[PDB]
Amino acid sequence: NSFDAAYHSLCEEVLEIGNTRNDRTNTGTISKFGHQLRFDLSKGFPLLTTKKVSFKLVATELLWFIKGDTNIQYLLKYNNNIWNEWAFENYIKSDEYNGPDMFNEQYKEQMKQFKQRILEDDTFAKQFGDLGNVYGKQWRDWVDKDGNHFDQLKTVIEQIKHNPDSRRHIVSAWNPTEIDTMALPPCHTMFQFYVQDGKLSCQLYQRSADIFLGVPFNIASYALLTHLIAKECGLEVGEFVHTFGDAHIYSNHIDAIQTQLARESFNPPTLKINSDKSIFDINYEDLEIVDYESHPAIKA
Amino acid sequence: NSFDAAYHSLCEEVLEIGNTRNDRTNTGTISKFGHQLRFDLSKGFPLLTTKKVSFKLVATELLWFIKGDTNIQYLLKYNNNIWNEWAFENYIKSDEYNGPDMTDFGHRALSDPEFNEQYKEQMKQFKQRILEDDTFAKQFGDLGNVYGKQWRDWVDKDGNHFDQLKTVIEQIKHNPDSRRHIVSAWNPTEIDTMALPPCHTMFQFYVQDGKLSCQLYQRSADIFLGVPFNIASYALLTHLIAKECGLEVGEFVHTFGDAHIYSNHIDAIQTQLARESFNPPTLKINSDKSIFDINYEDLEIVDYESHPAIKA
Ligand SMILES: O=c1ccn([C@H]2C[C@H](O)[C@@H](COP(=O)(O)O)O2)c(=O)[nH]1
Ligand SMILES: O=c1ccn([C@H]2C[C@H](O)[C@@H](COP(=O)(O)O)O2)c(=O)[nH]1
Repeated sequence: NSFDAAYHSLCEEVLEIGNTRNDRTNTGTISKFGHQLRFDLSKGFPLLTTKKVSFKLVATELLWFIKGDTNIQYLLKYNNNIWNEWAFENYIKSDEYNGPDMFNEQYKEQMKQFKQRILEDDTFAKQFGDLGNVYGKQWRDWVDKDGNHFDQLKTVIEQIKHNPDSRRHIVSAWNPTEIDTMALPPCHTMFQFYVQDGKLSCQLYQRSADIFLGVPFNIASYALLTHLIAKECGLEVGEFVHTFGDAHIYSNHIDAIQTQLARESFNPPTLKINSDKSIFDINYEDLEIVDYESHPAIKA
Repeated sequence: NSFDAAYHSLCEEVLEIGNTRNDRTNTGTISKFGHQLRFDLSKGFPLLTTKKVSFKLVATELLWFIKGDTNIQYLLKYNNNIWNEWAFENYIKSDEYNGPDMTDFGHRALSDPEFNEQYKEQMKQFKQRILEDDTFAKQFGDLGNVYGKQWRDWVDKDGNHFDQLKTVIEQIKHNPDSRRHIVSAWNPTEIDTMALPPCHTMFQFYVQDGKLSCQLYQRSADIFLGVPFNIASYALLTHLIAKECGLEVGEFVHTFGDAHIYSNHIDAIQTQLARESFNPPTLKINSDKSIFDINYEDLEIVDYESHPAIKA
């Protein structure tokens, strides 16, 4: 299938022509700079079949960004943990955390009890569960000097609806004045929407991509985004175009990738949004992945 | 050659599978959305050869951007007229313009060939006076609608300034391997008011093996008029930073959102596509100064042979 094939190409290319380099994580990567993939969303939803990718995690995180929630309770409600450490690293400093300094036994335990309290205590949730360092902010809430809030996402839905032909369907997630502070500054620096023959397309620019762990996930995020915008502007879906800067496979992943590349695909699933509510009122329950079949998951 | 080949393919592809659409200017284009071109800078410097491109215009614009000069007197010394319209318009509104009402000209200059004589006549003096009277230049040479602003001077809520260019040059020096070498021109809080929202929304540097690469995301591209110029800016920009950072050049990677040939350029493209290439030129930079202190004189393009210019 074309989606898997696209990604298999990228994997293959990086293995063949990539350059061996050190990285900030001291893991080492084999890497290529600049690369472009395409995905026809008319051929279904591009959730990889040669390795399980979790629609729940992807859809939950993305709706979490688009709702402009910065509070990890919503994520925990669905058992999405992705952003747990980021918030834990705040909990551990304060006049609340009364456990060991932040062995693998203890942390693992201590993560649990934290998670516990964010769910069960509402007001402890508001307390620590609200990290603010995310995409969800950059999209819906960007500040100018004079304290005005801009909302890139609303604006582009209105400009797509009433001036489709424009070439300024841009959403940036890169604030130059917020980088040096940033926990982990964005990998998805900005994206662009395009409209032709009633079809919407999206190109993303990812400055930095972990091919084994991140791409598959992100591909799914940006495919789902398109679909959402598309539906909200009453359009059909076109392509997602995925542009990379540093596309890298970590050295601890070569085998994991090798195993993957030796697997044959299944047909891709399809996606249903079962509602006519504004996509900012859309809940995870309103999304449906039909006949998703994948080979099981691979491990680091 | 590989550079012309790359540019040709783009045209070639757009012409074939691009889609008829209407645009903001009501000119109509044929457009593809999503494309990526590479240019190996070790092979030479990518001034197109199937059509003459003015290194002078390219380099003087770029040096002007990166130096943070807001004043077009500089541009005019090199016969760079890229920004002469905005400047005439302000002037001819001011009360110390004592020539004929040049009110909303252009449509009106094409229209009326007695006026066009007065128009060309007045532009010639404005231009001459910008060059000859520094006073007059200070007071009428000076804009704000610029890429250099965002590269060099991005201000936050509290009035701290962030100079991206200089920050990445440092970060390249101290942390080549970082995947965070980013310079952005897209300030969403300002997009709704400004004259011409940047087409070059952002770019990224990369270091491998003593070599600096650069990828440009261009959200919009006039394949015919702008791209040949744009290729050479970013190529020059790759050299300049590589030199400030004590590195050699690798590749220019060029990504596009809306790559379009405007409807009235098909004719021009067709002629160009029919021509054959010369070996590309090379770029020497003849100075050991900071790139912010470097002058157009210090640049040298060597062995540029190309077919004649075209226009539309
Ligand atoms: O959505 C994401 C987020 C992160 N990463 C990867 C890219 C890098 O491996 C790492 C971020 O590190 P820097 O590029 O910031 O060093 O995580 C992704 O691939 N996708
Ligand atoms: O460096 C540049 C500057 C402008 N343009 C072209 C692209 C568009 O045709 C037009 C900009 O108009 P919008 O893309 O904003 O509609 O100018 C370029 O190709 N390159």
